[PDB]
Amino acid sequence: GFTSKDTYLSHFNPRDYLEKYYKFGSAESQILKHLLKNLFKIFCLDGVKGDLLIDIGSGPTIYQLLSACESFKEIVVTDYSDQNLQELEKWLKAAPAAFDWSPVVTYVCDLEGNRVKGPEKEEKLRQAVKQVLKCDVTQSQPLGAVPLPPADCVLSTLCLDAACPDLPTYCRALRNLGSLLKPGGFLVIMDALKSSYYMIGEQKFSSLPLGREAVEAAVKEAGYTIEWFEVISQSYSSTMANNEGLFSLVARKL
Ligand SMILES: Nc1ncnc2c1ncn2[C@@H]1O[C@H](CSCC[C@H](N)C(=O)O)[C@@H](O)[C@H]1O
Ligand SMILES: COc1ccnc(C)c1C
Repeated sequence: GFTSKDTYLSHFNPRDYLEKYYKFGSAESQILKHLLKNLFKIFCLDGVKGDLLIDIGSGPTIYQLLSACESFKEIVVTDYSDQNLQELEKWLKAAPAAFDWSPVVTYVCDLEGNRVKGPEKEEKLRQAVKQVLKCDVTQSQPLGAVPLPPADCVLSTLCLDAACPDLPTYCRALRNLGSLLKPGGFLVIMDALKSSYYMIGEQKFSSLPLGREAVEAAVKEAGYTIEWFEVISQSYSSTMANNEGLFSLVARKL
């Protein structure tokens, strides 16, 4: 009764996803602002830094990397959908058909103290991303045959509830992400709470409807220790998703 993974290869329209959720002209923009403030706190204020960050289930978005590129020498972006990776690559290569992230980039520049302007921030992110890879969080080796050094941080925004059909798969996906992380490395997860679907126009996608207690229990079961955990009450618009807020957490792998 859950969206098959192959649906993401064919029916997840990357440009329509960006238009619906990330235009930043709403509930969607309020959630985006909150995610950006937390990402800034984690990568710029807290000590989350290193040589390598792997972003899991990036989709076609780059908002979740704008503060991270200040703290990591390399960022690897990954997703199950090759269409999503191609949309990412249009932005990375600064193609005229790429999505316009400038209002979001400006917002992050403002949060960070106006030390830099938009073009410098975007160039820093483009220089940080060297690999754009296929991933499947449900597999013991999420990156398949591709080898990577153990990462200093694994980040995943709005991916795991969409990717995992049940709670045992969710806990296994957290272990599988841990196989990419060095001992003591950081796990940063942000996702919807209690959502059983989300929409991209008329296309429905399933989501696993977890509450905060089940998320925390799955992270401890998967072998991490949690440093902080935040719940926000703001939910998406009713035409988009049936969540009851969102969570953000930072944990370390044992
Ligand atoms: N098994 C799986 N492994 C990895 N990614 C998966 C997956 N199943 C779905 N996904 C990806 O999960 C993403 C959900 S949308 C989230 C996109 C982006 N990180 C954001 O913050 O908006 C999609 O890009 C989809 O392709
Ligand atoms: C589970 O809900 C989601 C999953 C992925 N992306 C978005 C934008 C939503 C609302």
